[PDB]
Parts: sequence; C-alpha cells; structure tokens
Amino acid sequence: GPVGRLLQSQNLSVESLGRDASGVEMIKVDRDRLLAVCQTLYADGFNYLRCQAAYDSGPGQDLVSTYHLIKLSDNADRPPEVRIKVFVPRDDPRVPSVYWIWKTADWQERESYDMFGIVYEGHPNLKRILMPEDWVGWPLRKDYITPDFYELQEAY
Amino acid sequence: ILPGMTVKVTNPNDTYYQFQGIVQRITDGKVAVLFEGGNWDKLVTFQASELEPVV
Amino acid sequence: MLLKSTTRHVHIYAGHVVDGEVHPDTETLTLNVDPDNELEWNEAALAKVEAKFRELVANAAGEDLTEYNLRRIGSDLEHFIRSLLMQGEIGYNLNSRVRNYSLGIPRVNH
Amino acid sequence: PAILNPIARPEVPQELAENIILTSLNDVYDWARLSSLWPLMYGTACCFIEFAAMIGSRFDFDRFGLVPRNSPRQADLIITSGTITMKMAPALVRLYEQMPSPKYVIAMGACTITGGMFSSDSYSAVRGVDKLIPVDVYLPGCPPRPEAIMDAIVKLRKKIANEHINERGNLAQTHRLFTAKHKMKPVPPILTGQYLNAPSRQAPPP
Amino acid sequence: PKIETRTEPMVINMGPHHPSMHGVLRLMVTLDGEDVIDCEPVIGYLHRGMEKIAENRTNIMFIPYVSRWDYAAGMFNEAVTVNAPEKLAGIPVPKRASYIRVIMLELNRIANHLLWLGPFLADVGAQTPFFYIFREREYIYDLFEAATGMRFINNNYFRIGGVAADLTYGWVTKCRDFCDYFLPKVDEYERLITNNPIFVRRLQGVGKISREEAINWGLSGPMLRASGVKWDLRKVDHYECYDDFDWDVPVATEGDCLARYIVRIQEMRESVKIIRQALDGLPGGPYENLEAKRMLEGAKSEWNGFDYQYIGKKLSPTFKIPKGEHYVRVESGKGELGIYLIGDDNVFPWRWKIRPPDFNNLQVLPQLLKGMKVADIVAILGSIDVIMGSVDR
Amino acid sequence: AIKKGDLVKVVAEKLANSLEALASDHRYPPYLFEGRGEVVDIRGDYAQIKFPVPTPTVWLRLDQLEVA
Amino acid sequence: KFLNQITNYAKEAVQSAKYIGQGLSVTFDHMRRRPITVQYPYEKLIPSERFRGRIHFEFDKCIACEVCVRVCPINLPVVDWVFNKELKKKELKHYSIDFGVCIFCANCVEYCPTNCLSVTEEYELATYDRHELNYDSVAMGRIPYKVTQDPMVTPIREFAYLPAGVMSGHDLPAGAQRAGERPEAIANTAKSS
Amino acid sequence: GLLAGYQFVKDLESAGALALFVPPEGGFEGRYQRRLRSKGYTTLPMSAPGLGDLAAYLTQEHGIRPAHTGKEDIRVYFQPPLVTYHLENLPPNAKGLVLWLIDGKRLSKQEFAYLAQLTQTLPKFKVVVEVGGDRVVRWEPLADWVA
Ligand SMILES: CCCCCCCCCCCCCCCC(=O)OC[C@H](CO[C@@H]1O[C@H](CS(=O)(=O)O)[C@@H](O)[C@H](O)[C@H]1O)OC(=O)CCCCCCCCCCCCCCC
Ligand code: SF4
Ligand code: SF4
Ligand code: SF4
Repeated sequence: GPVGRLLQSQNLSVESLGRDASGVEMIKVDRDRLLAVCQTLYADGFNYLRCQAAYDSGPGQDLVSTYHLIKLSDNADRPPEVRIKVFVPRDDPRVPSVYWIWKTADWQERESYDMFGIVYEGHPNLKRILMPEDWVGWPLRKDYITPDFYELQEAY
Repeated sequence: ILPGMTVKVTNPNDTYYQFQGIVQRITDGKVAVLFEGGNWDKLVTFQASELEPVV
Repeated sequence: MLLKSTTRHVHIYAGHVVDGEVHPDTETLTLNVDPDNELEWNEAALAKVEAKFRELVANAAGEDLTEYNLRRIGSDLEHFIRSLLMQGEIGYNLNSRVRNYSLGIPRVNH
Repeated sequence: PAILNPIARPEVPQELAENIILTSLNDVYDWARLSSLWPLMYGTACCFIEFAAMIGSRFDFDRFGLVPRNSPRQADLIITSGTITMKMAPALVRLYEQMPSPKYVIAMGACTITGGMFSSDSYSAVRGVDKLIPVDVYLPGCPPRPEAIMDAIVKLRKKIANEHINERGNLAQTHRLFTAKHKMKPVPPILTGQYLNAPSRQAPPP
Repeated sequence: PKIETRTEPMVINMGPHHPSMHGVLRLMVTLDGEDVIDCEPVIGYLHRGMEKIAENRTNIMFIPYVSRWDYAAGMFNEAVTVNAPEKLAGIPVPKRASYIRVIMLELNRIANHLLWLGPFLADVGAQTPFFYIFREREYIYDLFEAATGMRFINNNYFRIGGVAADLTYGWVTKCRDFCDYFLPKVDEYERLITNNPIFVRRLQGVGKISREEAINWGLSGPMLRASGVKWDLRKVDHYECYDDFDWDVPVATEGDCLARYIVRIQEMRESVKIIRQALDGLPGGPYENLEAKRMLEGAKSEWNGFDYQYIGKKLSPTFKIPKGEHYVRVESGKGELGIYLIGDDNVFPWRWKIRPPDFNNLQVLPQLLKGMKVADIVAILGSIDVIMGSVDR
Repeated sequence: AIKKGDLVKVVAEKLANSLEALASDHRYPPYLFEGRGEVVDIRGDYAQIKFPVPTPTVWLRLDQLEVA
Repeated sequence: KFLNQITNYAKEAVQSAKYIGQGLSVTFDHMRRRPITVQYPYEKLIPSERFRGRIHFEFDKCIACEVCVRVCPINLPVVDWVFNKELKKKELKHYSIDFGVCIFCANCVEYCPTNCLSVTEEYELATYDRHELNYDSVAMGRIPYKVTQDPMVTPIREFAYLPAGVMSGHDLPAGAQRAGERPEAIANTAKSS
Repeated sequence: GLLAGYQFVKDLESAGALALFVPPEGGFEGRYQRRLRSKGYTTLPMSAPGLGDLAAYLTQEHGIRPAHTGKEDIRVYFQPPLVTYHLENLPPNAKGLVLWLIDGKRLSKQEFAYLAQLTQTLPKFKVVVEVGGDRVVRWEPLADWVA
C-alpha cells in the first residue's frame, strides 16, 4: 500500500489488511510499536485523527483499537487518509496512548476505555466519561450482563 | 356514501380540497376517508356533505 | 457529601436522620420506604421489609460504598416490595392522590 | 392471591366539608393556584426544545399564567422533558423533593412515561419517570406538538381545580425510616477538580 | 449558617440542571478571583446507549433512533445513517433525491445555526432574540411538517435508495417565499447586533485556538473554519450534488468567539444561496409540474426515468447490509459526523459507532478556559454549540 | 443440542471461571437462572441470548448453557 | 498619546448611545405588529397532510402478518392471532399498541400491506393514568378528531398551505388555496393549447 | 354566576348521567367535581379515549395485553371490571360512585346511549362526560343530547 510501503523504508514492518470499500487502506500495527508508527506518520503529514474508538472483534476472540488518519491540507481535494488497527488480546492487555503525539485521544480513548475496558498506557485522566464512574462492566463488550436494576426492569 | 367507495373532497375551506381517497369507516353521519399518498396512509374524518362519490 | 439510592418508595442514604437532616456518616444506611404513600402498609409488612433490608445490607456486604452498590441494594429492596404487593400483603393507597399504578395494575391471578 | 396488586379498601370514609362559605373559599384557593403555575426550567433532551417552542411567540404559555422559573424553590410544576438516564435519576428526584409541597409533575414525551424508544436494549435509561416521582399527567409522543403540551396543561388545570383544602393531609411524607450498620470500606471520590493541573497532563511518562 | 471564606482556589459546580438550552453538563470549575484555573467537564448525563442499540436493530428500525444524536438538525445524522449502508451496497441514488436531500440538509443547517444563535445572543445580552429565532425557526418546522411527517427531529424522511417520498405540491414556491423572507434577516441580525461596541468587546479575544492547535485538537466544525482552515467535508469529499452550486466556504483567521459567530452567520447566509440555487434546478422542478408531465406523457417518456424518481428501488426491511467496514462522513451543523459501520453478513451491524463533532469540539473546554474570566464561561460554552444528544457517544 | 430458540439457562459456575465473564460484574442478576433464555443466533461456538428483560442481548458460549 | 484615547472614548460612547437608541426604536416598533401567537385552545393549528398522529386500525382489514411488529423500532404492536383450522386462515384475537411506548414514526403504517393501519391528526392525547394509553382493537378506530369540525376553534393553516407571498395565516380570507395549481389542473390547461 | 351552589349534585342524582360543556381551558369544572366529592360521592376520571367496548371495560372483565417489546412473549392480565371493582372499594359512608370521562367528544352516540342506560341499572353509579363545548360550564342530561 502507498502508506504501507511509506513506512517500509523506515525499517519497521506492519501487516496489510487492504482497502475497505472506501479506498482507505488498513494496516495492522502491532500493539508494542504503535507509538513508532504513529510518530513516523505524524512526521509524514498525518496530523488529524477523526476517529479512535475500539471494537470487539468477536464474543471472546479479542478487542481492536482502530485509529484513523488524514493529511488535512487547506482547500484540499480527496486526501490519502490512511487508517491503522491494533489487536489487543482480550483478558489482560491494553494499548499505548497516542494523546501525546496528537490529541483528541483524551476523550476518545477515555470513551473506549469506558465502553470496552481497553486501558491506555500513559493516558492522562483515564476515567469514565459516560457510564457513571462507580460503574463496573465495560458495557459495550459483546458479552455484558446488565445488572438487575429496578429502573431498568419495565414500565409495568 | 358507503365504505369502500372512492370519493373526492368538495369544500374550498379545507386543507384536503380536491383530494381523493377511500372511505374506511362511517359512524354517526360523519365519514373517515383514507388518502393513500406520499408515504403514510392518512385518515381524516369529513362530514357527509364535504365529499363526492367520484366514479 | 451524601451517597444515596433514591427511587420511588425506596430511599437509601448514607447517614443518620437526627431530626430531619441527613448528616453523612459512612456507616448508617438509613432507609425511607414509601415516603409519598403510594401504598398502604401494615405492621407485619414493614417488619418484613426491615428484615429484608437488614439481611441485604449485613449478610451480603464486604464491598465498597460506591453509589453503584447502594443502587444495587435499593433495587433488591424494591423488587421485594413489588413481590409483597403481588402476593397481596400490601396494596395501593387509593387515596385522592395522583394514583398512577407504578408497580402494575390490579389483575385477577388466572 | 385472589386479586393481584390489590387496592386499599380503607376506613374512616372522608371527613369532608359542605358549607357554602368554605367551598366558595376553596374555589379561590384552587383558582389562584392553577392559573399561576410556574414551571421549572428543566430540560434534558429533545423534548425540551419543543417545550422552548411552547415558550416562544408562536404560542406562549404566558397566557394562563406560566412563567418559567430557574430554582426549584419557586417552581410548583416540573415538566420532565427528556430521557432520564441512571446517571441523572438522583439529580431529578433531588430537584423534585427540593421544591415546595403543593407541586405537580407532567411526563412529556414517550421517554418519561414508559421509557420510550429506549425501552429495549438500553442499559442506562430509566424506563419511565413514574418509577421516580408521582406523575400527574402523561402526554405521549416523540416530541409532542407544543399544543399537546398545552393540552396536558389543560388536563392538569382541571385536575388542580379538583383539590380540597380540607384534604391537604394527603400531601406530607410519612417517613417510615429505619437504620442498619454496615461494613463497606468507604472509598475516595474520583470526581474533583484537577483537570489541567493534574501531573499526568504536563509531560508524557518515560 | 455561613461559608467561612478562606484563601484557596474556589470550586463551583455548574451542575446538570442548566437553566438554559445547553443540555445537561456538569462543569466542575475552579477559579482564583474571577479567573479559571482548570475545569473538569462531567459529561454523560444523557448516555442512553445508542451504540449498543444500533447493533441489534435493522436499518429501517434504527433510522428513527438517529434523529436524537445532536437533536436539532435531525437530518444530518439521518443522512449519514442512510449513507453508511448505501456506500457498502453501492446503491445508486437518483439526482432528484440528491437535490431533495441537499435542500433538506441546508434547511437543517439554517435551523441548527438559528438554534445556536438564539441562546448565544441571550447569554451575551437580552432574551428577546430567543423569541425571534423561534418565530423564524418555525417557518422551517412548518416546511418539514409538510414534506416529512413531523417538524424537526423524528422526520425519518431519508431512505437508503433515496428519500421516503416526493415533496408536497405547493412546496417549492413556499420554500422560495421563506428564503426571500429570511435572507434579509441574517443581515438584520448583524444590523441590530454585532456592532454594539460593548457587545463586540465582550467576545473580542476571549476563547482562542491557533490554527495548528485546532488541527491537533481535532475541531472539525466551524470551530476549525474560524481558525483559518478552508476545509469542509462538502468541498473536500465532493458530497453528492455539490460542485453543482456556487461555493464560498467562510473562514475567519483569529479563532475567537467573534470569529465563530461571523463564520456561522456567513454559513447561514451561504445556505440560502445553496437552497435558492438548487430549487431552480431540481431534476423535474416542482412536484406538481413533474406529476403533470408524467400524467401527460410519462407513461413511457423520459420523465418517468430513473434520474427523476425520488427513490431507487424500494428495499425490504431485511436489507442485509454486506460485509466490510468503512467510515462515512457528513459536514453537519457542528462539523463532521462519522459512522464507523462494520457489518458482517446480516441486518444487524457489527459495531455501529458514531463520531459526533460536538464530542471533539468540547475537548477544548478547559484549554479555552485557561484563565479568561468567570463571566465569559457561558459565552465560550455557547460559542461551541454544545448538544448533549451528540455527547452520548 | 442448543439451537433454534431453545430456552437456555446459564448453569451456575462454568460462567464465572472462564475468563470471558470478566466483562460484567462479579455478582450476577437473578434473571440468568430462569428457564427463559431464547437463543437468537449461533456463531459456531458462541450464542446470543435474549433474556426477557429490556436489556441488551448477551453473547455467551454453549459451554455455559443448558437446555433447561 | 492622550487626545487619541479621548477621541476613541467619545467615538465609542456616542456609538453605544446610537446603537441603543436604534434598538429602542426597533422594539417600540415591534409592538404595532399583529401577534403571531396561535392561541391554541381556541385557535388550534390545523396539521399538515402527512402529520403522524395516533394510529388508526381497521380490525376487518388485518391479516395478522405481523409486519407492523417487525418494522417497528421497538416491536411495539401486540398482535394476538390463533390460526384457525378452516383451511389456513389466521384469525386475529387482539391487536393493541401501547401509545405510551409509541414513537410515532409510522413505520407500521408504511408497511401495512392491506391498508389496515393509518395515521391520523390526533395530537391531543393526554391522560392521568398511563395504563389507559394501551389502546384496544376497538379504542383505535374511534373516528379521529377533525379540529375543523369544532364549534369553539378557529382553525389556522400552517406555512405550507398559505397562498403565494402570504406568511402568516391569521387574517386570511375564506377562499385561499395552498400555493399553486394541482397536477390535474396543469394537465387540463396543457390539454387546451 | 361566578359562584355555584349544589344544583349540580341534585341534577346528577336526578338524571344519573350528565354531559358537561366546559370551556376549553379546563380549570372551571374541577370545582363541580369537588362539589360532587364533598357530598359523599367518589369520583374517578379515566379519559374515555382509551377504553374498549365500554361494556367489557366497565361491566365485564377484559384481558389487557401489555407492551412486550421483543422480550416477554404475549401475556394477558385480565384486570377486573373498572366499576364493579370500585363499587366494592367505596369508603364506608359513600353515597355512590360517579364516573368522570374527560374527552367525551371521542366517543360515539352508541357509546353515549350505553353509558346513559348503564346508570339506571347498577344503582350506586352516576356518570359525567365532559363533551367539549360552551364558554360556560353548563350541563345537560346525557339521556338527552342524543337523538
Ligand atoms: C393592603 C391591602 C391589600 C389586600 C389584598 C387584597 C386581597 C384580595 C383577595 C381576593 C381576590 C379574589 C379574586 C377572585 C377573582 C376570580 O375569582 O376570578 C374570576 C374567574 C374567571 O372565570 C369566570 O368564570 C365564569 C365561567 S364559569 O362558569 O366559571 O366557567 C365566567 O364568569 C368567566 O369564565 C369568568 O368570568 O372565576 C372563576 O373562574 C371561578 C372561580 C370562582 C371564584 C369565587 C368567587 C369569589 C368569592 C369570594 C369569597 C366570598 C365568600 C362568600 C361567598 C358566599
Ligand atoms: S421523549 Fe422522544 S423527543 Fe423527547 S428526548 Fe425522548 S426520544 Fe427524544
Ligand atoms: S395491520 Fe398490516 S402489519 Fe399489522 S398485522 Fe395486519 S396486515 Fe400485518
Ligand atoms: S408508530 Fe412507530 S413504534 Fe408505533 S407501531 Fe408504528 S412503527 Fe411501531
């Protein structure tokens, strides 16, 4: 891919998932070298994120952390707008925070942690924006058992 | 004026003027005309005098 | 600051009502079943509710004092109240108040 | 188990009054009170906007005397407009109990009478406000035409004109209160100031 | 019975009960003598779980739901919800449907800017303009209520292969009447207001983001175009029937509340140009003329062609969106909406995620309150056009 | 065995040991143990359960269910 | 150094005085125009032709295919069929819709194949008891309100049904039409030259 | 005449079924309900548009079917007769039970005649039906106003 080969010469390898019915190409960066890829991309005129949030790839398989990038030139035409992915294992692990490279990862990563449990290493103020802070459960996982609260039971 | 018939509206003081519909139900002298049009079939009640049984 | 689970006909707080105030305490867990008198109560039913409240706060608690756990206790108390009302131990108030059957309408048990 | 969810079947029947003077004074007591309802300026979601359209010039509830109030201490009517999530349910009960006793409730929109379009597959919306506060009038419909909110106001005025000054006993709260010690490890609050002065905002960790 | 003053930074809770139109937002803000040290916005009081619902509803079952994320304009998010499976399936939308969609989106942008404009002018002045926008915002409600069933949100007028139904009969003429009656007033606003020196010094330099920091902080909306970035998703993505209309994407350069106000007013003014330019050029013109031509010769003629229908082929409620994810976008009133649909093989999507513009424009509330004043808090809140319905995801 | 909308019921314990129930809370609601668990989809190994309460469906696994 | 500051102060003060006088004149002018208030209880606003009000149900046309239950955002309409055994005909026993839970999106009315289900112009639903919002199969027909046929209401058209150039609908003659011609009229004119 | 005596209660006890004509602002008929309630009669208003046959809902039983929303397959409730159940739950010294119907305009002439006839039988049961109308709170027997 035009970006998959752009960081090829930078002496670091990433997979290639191809295009996604929109022209955007998807690469699967590894969880540990995420910051390096994000840095070499931010140096190569990728300064605008537009999306960060996760998604559960299967009811027990693993989570994902899909990032989105774009060049954002002024008065521009259709820009390259690459995206990346990070497959974090289900039970224990977590991914690094890209907030320091570019922001908008303050709340988007915060919401992904609130909805899926994905911890973000080196993220400032990792709390739950939605879903009151005393909650427990990561409610957007594919298998979340909602408590038997009275004000959620019915309108009998 | 009986149910099932296709009717038109003859009352210049009504928003449904010169509309055409089908009679769904008649009770107590007043009728209910269904205008199938746009997307959602509308049903509004007219007097027995503000209609005309179009052929 | 207070920590409370307030719904209709159940009001759990985290303090002690000395004369009408609340005064957060961190271990009192007051309870205020049916303040607005949606239902009519008896001496046996209120005792059953108090016993359920005690066995719910004491026998199952070694966890934090977050508002989540307070809501989790209030939900169980209100399910117990609804079960009491279904069995017929208590009933709606029928007084000249709002009279909206929040826990269900009267049915005939077929 | 003869009739589930039974009724009270009370005693001491009414102790109501009859003399023309006291019922004529009750007429004024109920006329002054229903024709000067002051709603609380309380909106949560979509329906609030229609409520605001009911304030605007196109048709204002200023006639039949409705002036929107900001604090609940002066408000005697709360038109609950919007979905009430479990995060904000105690923030409403408070505003309702923090508000003088001859007070009323209108549940507007489908999201405050049954839960609405969120009565299924939603894990945070309270499924109707009738399980938080004693609603007086229900008007259905995703955002109801602001001349349906006024129809609800008509149906609430004709309910207020029904009250009886010899009946204000059914207006206090009984307060059947109990007490039980616990052992539950109080935790520190995780919601304070310290958003930009936090030490983790100023420099990335090594 | 008192409050025991002491020399510390004072923390005040502008809690969920906002006696305004700025949703439910908590905003625990500390201050040192009429300043702002830092604020912690507590969002979430309206999280109803749209993302988990969307995974369990088919498309036509979910399309009434979408009109809630960002209430107002309840057709931008309808447009993006329709576009999401439409792009995967590659279903071609006719040109007449594209023109009706453009007209509806532009009327919605005008209504969005009016709803932002009312309480903004209220918070920096008098409460009469709140009674004037809702006199002017009703003329669009009464056009929607003719075209679609209801007023603003809960229209569900859009469909995958086009638009639920054609316009009413006397609709184009009446929209022309509204445009001619409204276009002078977007300037009458800047006549009666925007020149009070006390009012312009009020938002002269309060709130500010550099062009290079608005890109980093991802402020997609007019909050970007007020910081000197000529970039909107209508001209960069070539949204459906654009490049067919004249374009003046308004941008300021300073990046303050005044710049936001000016960009929003110029954008509201350009929307009327877009509407008046599209109305004179519908593929078929007014609907009564099109119906007359179709009943006069359109039994087989070109007026009964695919390009003149309000919809493509009507799809069953079991559409079964295909496999493969992609990210769709629309330049809404508050900026960019984004739906990261994935979908696997069936009617229910896989991870229907919503990317709302207000959720990202709100990230710099603390940065914009870096010691401005205690009084200009509400002005900076109104300069962002916060809608808590789009702060639920 | 478990198929086509049969009313299932999580057993008691194959659930809170499999390191795939660490999503929800440690406590478990009493609507899991009633014989009302209509199955709506089977992705080979896991199954989506409806649980007749107005809360989202649950993606459990056939190891954690019985036909009841 | 000090005279420029004073001339700027004067140019600001006189400007602030003129820009208050102008607003004062504008507001004092505003109180001559006729109020746009639609005085609801006696001046009800007649709804559009597509307004989505209470659902109407014709028990005789229903065939119990449950598409109303299937395209509903919340699967609301309760349909109770029994499937009689004459040859194959389903029998309807109870149709109902809890209008307290209803969303008024009219997907059910869009996909009814037999035109059994329709929308009305009844926006005046309100009760003291939400359990009275669950409409039986009989409480649903009930021949809708028809605001126009009310002896104590002066109906008022909305903006889309007022003649060309007309903005308000209060001081209106008794012979106004919507905006233009209907298709049949245009075709009839085109028929003659 | 700006203040009313007790003629309303006498007329209700005489006819049995009245048909109010309240003004469309709804704050001037509640006092007549209060007059009714002060005599000993107990009221219960139930907003006529939403009742069924008016014979299955008032006299007989009827199976209410709540809103299942994808869960909780169809179940019936069989709530008791809305009248025979409230005639048993009257206060000890109760003169009767009058039935208030707010939006009587939605009902039909057949249902009005039924409600009128139901007053003669079933002794302790009167009926008030707020048929919309006049600019003053005037009443008229419900046996009249039809045919
Ligand atoms: C420093 C010193 C200062 C001290 C302060 C002074 C305090 C003053 C306190 C008194 C103020 C009371 C004002 C009342 C005005 C009013 O009622 O509104 C007029 C309204 C208007 O509706 C009417 O109703 C009629 C229609 S209808 O039949 O009611 O439906 C019709 O007339 C029309 O609607 C309209 O006219 O009348 C009503 O709606 C019904 C309310 C009935 C009012 C009761 C009558 C008054 C009796 C007084 C008590 C006397 C006791 C002895 C009687 C036997
Ligand atoms: S009641 Fe309807 S319009 Fe109001 S917030 Fe809820 S869904 Fe939106
Ligand atoms: S009304 Fe239409 S959708 Fe509903 S059961 Fe009858 S045929 Fe099916
Ligand atoms: S109006 Fe909406 S919720 Fe009600 S039956 Fe129709 S589709 Fe279902």
